[PDB]
Order: sequence, then C-alpha cells, then structure tokens
Amino acid sequence: GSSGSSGPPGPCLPPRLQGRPKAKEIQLRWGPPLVDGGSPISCYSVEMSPIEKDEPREVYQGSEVECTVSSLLPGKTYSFRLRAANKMGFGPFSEKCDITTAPGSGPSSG
Repeated sequence: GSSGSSGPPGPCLPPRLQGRPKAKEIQLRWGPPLVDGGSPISCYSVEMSPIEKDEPREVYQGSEVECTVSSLLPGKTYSFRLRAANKMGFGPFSEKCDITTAPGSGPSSG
C-alpha cells in the first residue's frame, strides 16, 4: 500500500578506513544505506575534505562501496563523507569521518 512517493536515499553511514592508510592515499570501505528512499540505490559518491579547510570535492563515484583516495598529504587528517543516489537523485552525505594519513614511511617496492 503506497504511502506517498519515492525519493532520494536518507543519510548514509561514514566509510570505514580499509586496512591501513597511506602517505598521500587512503582506502575506504562502506556499505548500502538502510533508507534507500524506497528505490534501489544506483550509484554512490564519496566527498573528501581536509578538516583543516572546508574543501569538499567528489573524489570517488561509482556502483561499488569501496575505493582508494589519493593526492593527499601525509601526517594530515581528512574528513570523508558518503552519499547514495537513486532514480530520484542524490541524498545527504554521511557523518564526516576524520582519518589521519600515514606519517610517511615504507620500503621501496615497485
């Protein structure tokens, strides 16, 4: 029994830093939201921003729930967010999760 009308997905959850972060890169792993606005999600969007300065910019966008950010600074924190989109549109971002990159280290493997 329909209630009203479909729409964008609710506030998704914050991405969980996958494995271990890097100097200028970081891995994340999130999942599908509970409230898809009634419609089956289509694509997600991760907007990262340097806690230091409010400069949010879509760093990832696809159908997967796990990606790897790059072009960042080591020993520095970065507020990441998450948002899902459906046939209706994009919804609100998730809780800004602050993640501190690596202090800069590692062997020479290529």
